[PDB]
Amino acid sequence: VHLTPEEKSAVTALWGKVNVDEVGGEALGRLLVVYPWTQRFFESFGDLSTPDAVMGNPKVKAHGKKVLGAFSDGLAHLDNLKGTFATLSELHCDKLHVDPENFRLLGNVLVCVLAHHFGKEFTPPVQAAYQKVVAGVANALAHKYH
Amino acid sequence: VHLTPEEKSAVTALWGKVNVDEVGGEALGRLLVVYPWTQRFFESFGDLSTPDAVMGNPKVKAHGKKVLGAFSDGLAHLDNLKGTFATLSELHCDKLHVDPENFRLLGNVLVCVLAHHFGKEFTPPVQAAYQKVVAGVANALAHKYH
Amino acid sequence: VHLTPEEKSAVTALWGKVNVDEVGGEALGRLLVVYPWTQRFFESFGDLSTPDAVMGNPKVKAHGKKVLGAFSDGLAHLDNLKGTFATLSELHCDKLHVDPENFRLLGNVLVCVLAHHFGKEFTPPVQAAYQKVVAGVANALAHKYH
Amino acid sequence: VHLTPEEKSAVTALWGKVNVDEVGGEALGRLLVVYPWTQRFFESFGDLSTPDAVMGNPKVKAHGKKVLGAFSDGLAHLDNLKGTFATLSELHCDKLHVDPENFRLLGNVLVCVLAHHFGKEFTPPVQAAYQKVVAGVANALAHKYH
Ligand code: HEM
Ligand code: HEM
Ligand code: HEM
Ligand code: HEM
Repeated sequence: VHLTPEEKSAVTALWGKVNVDEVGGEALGRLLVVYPWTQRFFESFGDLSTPDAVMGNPKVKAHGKKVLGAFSDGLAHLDNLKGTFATLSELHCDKLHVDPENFRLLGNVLVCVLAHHFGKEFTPPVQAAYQKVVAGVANALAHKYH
Repeated sequence: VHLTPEEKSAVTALWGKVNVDEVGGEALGRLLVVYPWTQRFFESFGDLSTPDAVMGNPKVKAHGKKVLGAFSDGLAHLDNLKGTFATLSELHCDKLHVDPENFRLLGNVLVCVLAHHFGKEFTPPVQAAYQKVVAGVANALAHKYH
Repeated sequence: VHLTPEEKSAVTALWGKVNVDEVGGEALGRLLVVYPWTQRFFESFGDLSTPDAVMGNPKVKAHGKKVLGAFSDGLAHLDNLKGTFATLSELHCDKLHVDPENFRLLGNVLVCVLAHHFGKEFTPPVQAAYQKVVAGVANALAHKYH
Repeated sequence: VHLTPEEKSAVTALWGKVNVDEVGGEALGRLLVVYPWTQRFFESFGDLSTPDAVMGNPKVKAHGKKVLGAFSDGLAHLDNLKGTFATLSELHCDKLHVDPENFRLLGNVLVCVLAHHFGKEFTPPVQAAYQKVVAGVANALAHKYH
């Protein structure tokens, strides 16, 4: 990732309004609903049979806050994502076997959640800057596969 | 596309509140801003060199309006997308040579614009439904390549 | 898939020189080795910790044969793949949750295997004909998702 | 990109046995033939209308050697593809506007040509290693986009 001071400032500014506790659960639950093959990594979380089953699932919600916490930390360390995600990359690639494409899907779901939450404040250059970050994060997490 | 009537209905209902015109200009503009290589197809439209340049371009607005109108048409003819887009596919594949991936990015930008616009009424199952449609359209447009 | 009769014939003739035994197993094994996340689907098959383990795995070799088997049968119905594969589609989408992307990676390995196997006979237009087919098979298998 | 001691040596050895004239013209022609939309970047080259047109075209064979030429450096600097490819990245992203997906397609064609060009020395581990290289090169050329 290479953001201009203006992109970075825009990015960190909007992120500060984010209720991660909330956005985390919405992003992960929407991933499971929209791209249903992703449910396979979470088959032990219980009932993932209906959109309601997914969205209010306590394990889904709890996990999404975790994922989002890691994301916030990538945002503060844009200069060393590879470093920052070093151990998470070994976990996902080596142990979990998460397809790199799935990281791209969650990135896109997150963008859509931000749009949904911020409406108007989520401008084209803000979306463009967010796309660069999510691609950057996806890249750092699939690191162990490169 | 496989839409449950519950899905067909939720889709239909919401498209009914869309401002095609506007959403069209928004979605097209955001594509060019977010996925800058797509500007190559619209070099003849004027200045696209700044996000402000892009969003301001009346050729971009007009065109996105044309794009969405075709979209509205695929929505009404969900069981005949290949036939409905017959003519558009030849144009895009044979003359313009639009990469199939680009149809997919536009579908993505369009889902984000509807989120951005509908906020709260843009629920997971609606998102899931729109996601199926957008994929169906992209597939129908790239058909000449298949 | 729209193949010219010249394309259909080139497809048919090369296929007729293929040992599905040897190819199915080689392709399935190369998949697991080159795109390691795919192994997640085959944990019940035994050890896949090494390439050698992968390529040597009899359930792999044997699963491969079955996969090419099915393939060979869409070939006879390039006319209707969605219908040929309709039932394997429910299985993979509904029961197995195989990412659409995985189908495309297998299509890629299959193509590389043919190239590797029929060097100079695998000409540009023959390649072009096989890409349309593997892409057609992948879309047919991912259809329940659409 | 990270290669095993072994993977590295196996990569470098096979490369010094490569006829870049041949591989370069074949990789580039195959790309144009297999994914026809790519023909839009080479409008300047003349007749690309047919596989024979394409494969016959010396502007094609000539650029293919240039492309592969650059690919060769990359290889001597696997530790810094990002740095090695920095200025080509600026040309491709800022000037030519080549979609990042196109770099991936060329990468794939390229691995197909190597398989075709070495049959049997192109083992599963060799493939895996070239796949990691090709992927790293594609990412290093799309670098100016993120
Ligand atoms: C933005 C990208 C992502 C980030 C930052 C992220 C972050 C995390 C974190 C912080 C953990 C917990 C590690 C621990 O156990 O402390 C985790 C675990 C996990 N993640 Fe990821 N994740 C991402 C994307 C994904 C995707 C796309 C999937 C699959 C579709 C996935 C599947 C999992 C699973 C299955 C676990 C382990 C769950 C468990 O321990 O029961 N993650 N992730
Ligand atoms: C996926 C949904 C899309 C729809 C429904 C759509 C629809 C249309 C329509 C209705 C036209 C006007 C036809 C005419 O010339 O009479 C058109 C033209 C065009 N479209 Fe598409 N389009 C889509 C995607 C794309 C994408 C993703 C791109 C490129 C990045 C693209 C590039 C163009 C160009 C360059 C033109 C012609 C402009 C000119 O007049 O020079 N389209 N499209
Ligand atoms: C695109 C070409 C493919 C074809 C034609 C195909 C076809 C088949 C067939 C014929 C079976 C046996 C079904 C039965 O027992 O009735 C099967 C099972 C299976 N396939 Fe697919 N397949 C393809 C790709 C894939 C991919 C890419 C993956 C995963 C990476 C995959 C994962 C599986 C699994 C996990 C099973 C069940 C194996 C078991 O019994 O443990 N397949 N497939
Ligand atoms: C392996 C990935 C690639 C490498 C290493 C590469 C390398 C190069 C090099 C070395 C040049 C010549 C620069 C100069 O002397 O000015 C060039 C130019 C060019 N490349 Fe790339 N390239 C790659 C992929 C692609 C792809 C996939 C496309 C499009 C589909 C593309 C389109 C072009 C075009 C249009 C030019 C300008 C040729 C002209 O003078 O008309 N390249 N590339």
